Amino acid sequence: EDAELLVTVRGGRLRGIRLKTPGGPVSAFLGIPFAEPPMGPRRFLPPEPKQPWSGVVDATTFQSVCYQYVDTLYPGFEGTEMWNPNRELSEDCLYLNVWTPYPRPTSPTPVLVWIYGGGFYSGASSLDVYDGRFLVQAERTVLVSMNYRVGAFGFLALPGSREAPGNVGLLDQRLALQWVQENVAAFGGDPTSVTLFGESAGAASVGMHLLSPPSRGLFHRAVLQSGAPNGPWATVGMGEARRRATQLAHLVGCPPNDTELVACLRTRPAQVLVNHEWHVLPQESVFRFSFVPVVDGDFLSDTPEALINAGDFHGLQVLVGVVKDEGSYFLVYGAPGFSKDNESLISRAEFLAGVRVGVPQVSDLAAEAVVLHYTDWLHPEDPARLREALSDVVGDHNVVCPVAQLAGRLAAQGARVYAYVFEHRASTLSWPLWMGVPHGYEIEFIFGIPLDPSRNYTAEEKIFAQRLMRYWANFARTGDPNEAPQWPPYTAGAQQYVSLDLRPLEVRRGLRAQACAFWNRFLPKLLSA
Amino acid sequence: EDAELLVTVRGGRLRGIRLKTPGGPVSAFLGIPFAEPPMGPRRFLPPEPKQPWSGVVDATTFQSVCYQYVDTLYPGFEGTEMWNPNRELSEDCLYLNVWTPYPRPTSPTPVLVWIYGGGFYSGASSLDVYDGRFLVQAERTVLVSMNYRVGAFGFLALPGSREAPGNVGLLDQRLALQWVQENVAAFGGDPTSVTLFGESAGAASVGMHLLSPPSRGLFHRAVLQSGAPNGPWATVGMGEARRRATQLAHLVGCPPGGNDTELVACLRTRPAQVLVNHEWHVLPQESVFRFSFVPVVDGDFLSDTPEALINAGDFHGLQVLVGVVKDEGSYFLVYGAPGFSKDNESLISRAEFLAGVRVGVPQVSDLAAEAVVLHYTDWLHPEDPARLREALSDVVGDHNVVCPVAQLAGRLAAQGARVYAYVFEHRASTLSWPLWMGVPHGYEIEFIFGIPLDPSRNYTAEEKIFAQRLMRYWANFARTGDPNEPAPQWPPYTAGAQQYVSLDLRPLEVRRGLRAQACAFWNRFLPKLLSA
Ligand SMILES: *[C@@H]1O[C@H](CO[C@@H]2O[C@@H](C)[C@@H](O)[C@@H](O)[C@@H]2O)[C@@H](O[C@@H]2O[C@H](CO)[C@@H](O)[C@H](O)[C@H]2NC(C)=O)[C@H](O)[C@H]1NC(C)=O
Ligand SMILES: NC(=O)c1cc[n+](COC[n+]2ccccc2/C=N/O)cc1
Ligand SMILES: NC(=O)c1cc[n+](COC[n+]2ccccc2/C=N/O)cc1
Ligand SMILES: *[C@@H]1O[C@H](CO)[C@@H](O)[C@H](O)[C@H]1NC(C)=O
Ligand SMILES: *[C@@H]1O[C@H](CO)[C@@H](O)[C@H](O)[C@H]1NC(C)=O
Repeated sequence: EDAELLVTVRGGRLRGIRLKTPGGPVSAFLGIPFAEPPMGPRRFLPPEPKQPWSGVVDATTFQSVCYQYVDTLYPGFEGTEMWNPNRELSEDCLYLNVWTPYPRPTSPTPVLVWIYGGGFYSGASSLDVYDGRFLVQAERTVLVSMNYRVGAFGFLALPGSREAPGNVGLLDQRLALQWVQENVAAFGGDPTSVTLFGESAGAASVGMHLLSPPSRGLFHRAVLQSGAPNGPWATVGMGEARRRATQLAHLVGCPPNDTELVACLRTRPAQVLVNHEWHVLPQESVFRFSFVPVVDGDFLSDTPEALINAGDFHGLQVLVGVVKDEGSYFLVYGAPGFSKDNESLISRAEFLAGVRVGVPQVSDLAAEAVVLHYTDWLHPEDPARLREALSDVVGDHNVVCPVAQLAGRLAAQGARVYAYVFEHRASTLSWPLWMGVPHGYEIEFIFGIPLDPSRNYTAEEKIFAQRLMRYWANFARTGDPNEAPQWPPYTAGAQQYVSLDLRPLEVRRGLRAQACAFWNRFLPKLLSA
Repeated sequence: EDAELLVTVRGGRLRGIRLKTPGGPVSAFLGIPFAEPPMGPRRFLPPEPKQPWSGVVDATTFQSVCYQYVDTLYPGFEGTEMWNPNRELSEDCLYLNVWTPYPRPTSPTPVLVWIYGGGFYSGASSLDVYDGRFLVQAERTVLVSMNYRVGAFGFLALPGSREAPGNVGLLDQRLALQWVQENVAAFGGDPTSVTLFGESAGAASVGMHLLSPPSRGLFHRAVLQSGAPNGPWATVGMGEARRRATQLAHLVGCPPGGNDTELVACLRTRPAQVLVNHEWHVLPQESVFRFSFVPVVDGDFLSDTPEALINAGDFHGLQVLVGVVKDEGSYFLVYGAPGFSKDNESLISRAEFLAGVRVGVPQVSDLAAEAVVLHYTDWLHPEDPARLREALSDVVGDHNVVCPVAQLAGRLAAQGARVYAYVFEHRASTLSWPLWMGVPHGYEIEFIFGIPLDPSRNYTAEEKIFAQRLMRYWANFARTGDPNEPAPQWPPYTAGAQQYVSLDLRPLEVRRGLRAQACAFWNRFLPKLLSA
C-alpha cells in the first residue's frame, strides 16, 4: 500500500520496508539479488548477472551470509560475535542492500557504497554495526552495501585456469557496483556521485578497485579505513595461490589437472572447505589469511605497489585513516602470552617469539631488524613496553605503514588525500583497556550506532558520531570533509593528518614516520639483497 | 749537584730537572732512552732494549718526535697546531719521560702511564697538553709517558715476515711498560700499582695491552678516553695490511711484491719523509677516521680480533675507567666530509649528507649504507641542514668511538671488571674550533692534565676548579681503582643499568645508556647484516 516502498529495477519489482530511527524513518531494500546464485557448477566462477524475475521480490529482510568460518575464540563475547554471521550461511548469498531517505529522494542524491572487511575470509552486510539507517537519515545519502564471496569460495585460485580463475569475490563487488550504475537512480541515488568506503579487507578491496580500470569507471571517490591494497596480507602471488588451492584439495580428499581438481572440490559441501582453509597457511601467524586476491595480470595487471607508483591520480579525492591501536586485536589470536582476560604482560622471549608470528615468512636477518627498531635498549625486558611494542609491530607492518605508503604516493601523484587517526575508545568497548582503540572500532561511530537509544553511549559520543557522519558525507558530496578548525590535506612532505576523538580536530604530522621508513624504505631493500 | 735529580736506573745514571709549577716543584726526567734507535737496519724491526751506558745521561728536555705526517689543513691554527710535532722529527725517538714529586716520595707511589693518540700515524709525548707537572704536583702521583713509532715506521706489516712483522709501535709501548716495572721504583713509584691511560689511538693501545697477555702483567688498571681496540679504525687484517705495505713500497719504487726481505731492505733505503708523503695513497677509499698503518691482527700480539678477545676474556680483578666527549664526530668531518669547514656553519644538504655517510662509513655494502641513512634520518625533517650536520657527526662519532667504547664497557662489566663511565661535556672557554663542533674529539685531555692551572693560559677560575676535580677523579682511580672520594657519587657502569656521569662545571649527574638505541644498531644489527 506504500508506493514509497515499491521500486522497479532493471530485473523486476521490489518491495522494501520502512525502518525507524530516533530522527525519523528511512526506506530500506534488503536482500536484492544482483547475481545468479554461485552454486554447484558456478562455485569458484565469476558472478553472472541476475536474470530478470516476474512478480515482486521481497526485499524486507537481510539475505544469507556468504559461507565462512565462525570465530570460536571467546564464545558469547560481545567483542567477537559482533563480527560473526547473524544470518544463515549459504553459497546463495549474492544480495545487496539499499537505504534511502523517506520519502524517497526526488532529486539525485550522492551514493555511499560500503564494502565490509574480515580478511577476505569473513564478513556480512547484515551485521548490526553496518546498519545504514542512521547515516541515511542524518546526512540524506543513498547507502548501498553488498555481500561478496569470501574464503575459498571468493578467492581460491589456480591461475591460468577457467574453473578457478581467482578474484571472483572482487568481481562480485564490481558486479554490485555495475548494478548501482544501472539501478540506483530508481531509488533516488545519483550514479554520477558514488563514493566507495570500506574497512580492513574492505578498504583493501576499495584500493584494488582504484587500481583496476574496469572498476575505476564505476565510482568517483574512495575511503580506505584501516586497510590498503598494498598490505602484506591483501594479495598473494600466483605460485603461492596455486600451492594453497592444491593443498586444500589434498586435505579435503581431492587429487592430484586443474579441471579435475576443481571438479572434485565442487563435490564437497561448503562447510568442509571452511574447516580446512586455515591449514594451508605456510606457518603460525597473525594477520594472514589463506585465500585473498591474487596478482595474475587480469584484475590487477601488476602488484598493487607497482600500480600505485605508476598511477596518475589527478582528479581523485581519497579519505584514509587508522585507529590508534591497529595491532592489539590480532595479538590474541596467536601471539604467545596474549589474552583479553589478563594484562598480556609478556616476557622478552614471548616478544621475540611473537615477532616471528607477527612478521611471518621473512628471513632471520629481517626479523632481527624488526627487534632492533622496536626494542627500547634502555628497558629491553619491560613487559608493558614489550606488549605495546609487539602491538606496534603488527599494526605498523600490516595497516599503518601500508596506508601511509598509499597516501604519500597518491598525494605526490595528483590525488587530494585526507588522513585521520581515530583515537576514541568507546565507553561500551568490551575488550580490555590494554588494547586501547582496536582494529574496527571506529566503524560503529561512522555508521552512527551511538544514535540508537537502546545502547549506552554517552551524549558526547552521540555528538561525536554525528560529527563523523558529517565528515564522511561531506567527503562523499564534495571530496572535502570540511564544512572550525580545518582538516588539511595530507601531502608527502608535510604529512598532516587529524586526530578524531571528542576534542576538536587536532592537526599532527607524520603517520608513524620513523617506523614506516623502516617498513616502506629499508626492509624491501633488505629482503631482495 | 742535587741528589733529588740524580737517579740510577738499570742501564746507568740519569740527571733530571726541577720544574716550577704554581703549586710547587716537581722532578722531571725527560728524554730517557729505553730502546736502541730504530733506524737504518732497525727500521720496521721490534725495539731492542737500550744497552747500558757509562757516565750520566741528561734527561733534561723532551726528545725528538717520531717521524710522522705534519697536518696542513689549517696552517697556523691553534686548534690543529696543538697536535703537530713540537720537536724535531726523527726516527731516533724511542725515549720516555718520568715526572715525580719534589721531594721524591718516601713510600711507593702509584704510577700513571700515558699513551698519546693520533690515529697511529701521529702524536708525541712532548705536546704541551700532555705536560705531566700539574697532575703530579696536584695529586702526588708518578707519571710516565713514552714515545712510540707511528705510521709505516710503527705499523707497516708484511705478516709472516721477520723484517717487518708489524705492531712494532705497540712493542715500543710494551718495552716502556717493562722499563717502568724495572725502574720506576728508583723514582719512588710503585710497580705493583700502575694505571695505563690514553686517548683515541692511545686508548685503543691501552685496550690492546689489556688483550695481550705479555702486556697484561705490567699494569693493573686502565683508562680508555675516546677510544677502544675494537674500533673499526684500530686494526686491520693480515691481508689488507700486506696489501697496503706492498702498495706503499710500490709507489716509492720497491722493488724495481716478491721476497719479503728484499722488499723491506729496499724500503729501509728510502728517506723517512718520502714514506710519509706516500702513506695516505694506500687507503682503499676516500674516508674520514681511517688510517693507513694501524695494529694488525696477526695472531702474535693479538691472538685474535679485539672483539673475539673481549668476548672471551675473564676480567676479574680489573678496574677500568672509560668515556667519550660530547661531540666525538665533529672534529673528523672537516677532513673530508663534503660541505664541512671550521670557517662556516657547515649546514650541509641532503645530498652532501648521503655522500658523507659513504666517507664516514667506508667499505660497507650499499645496503649497509642504506641502514645507516634510515637510522640517522629524521623522516619528519629529512632535509633540515642543521639536523643533517648533527646527524653526520653522530654517524661518524657513534661508529668510530662511542659505540666501540660502549661495547667494550658492557662486555668487561658483565665479565668481572669494575667499570666507570663518563661523558665529558664542558666546552673550554679557550676553544678555537667553531661552536657548531661542540666538544670535539680530544678536548677533555687539557683538563685531565690540569693545563688550566698554567699561569700563561686564560682559563676561567671555574675551569681551574673543574680541572682540579678531574685530576682528583683520575688519581683516585689510579690509587684505589675507584674515582670516588674515600660529594656526589659516581656509580659503576653495568650492562643492565648502563649508568655514567656527565663531567662539566656542574656537579656529577647520573644518566643511563651511552647512546643505547644508536649503539644497538652498530653493535647488534649491522654485524649481522655484513655477514648475510
Ligand atoms: C662552506 O665551506 C666549504 C669548504 O670551503 C672552504 O671554506 C670556505 C669558507 C672558503 O674558505 C673556501 O675557499 C674553502 O675551500 C664549502 O665546500 C666547498 O665549496 C667549494 C666551492 O663550491 C668547493 O670547490 C669545495 O670542493 C667544497 N669542499 C667541501 C669540503 O665541500 C661549502 O660549500 C661551504 N658552505 C657554505 C658556504 O655554507
Ligand atoms: N577457516 C578457519 O579455520 C579459520 C581459522 C582462523 N581464522 C582467523 O580467525 C582469527 N581471527 C579473528 C579475527 C581477526 C583476525 C584473526 C586471525 N588473524 O590471523 C580464520 C579462519
Ligand atoms: N701521510 C699523509 O699524507 C697523511 C695525510 C693525512 N692524514 C690525516 O690527516 C687528516 N686528519 C687529521 C686529524 C684527524 C683526522 C684526520 C683524518 N682522518 O681520516 C695523515 C697522513
Ligand atoms: C548497557 O546496555 C545493555 C544493553 O546494550 C544493558 O543490558 C545494560 O543494562 C546497560 N547498562 C547500563 C545502562 O548501565
Ligand atoms: C730473500 O733474499 C735473501 C737474500 O738474497 C735470501 O737469503 C732469502 O732466502 C730470500 N727469501 C726470503 C726469506 O725472503
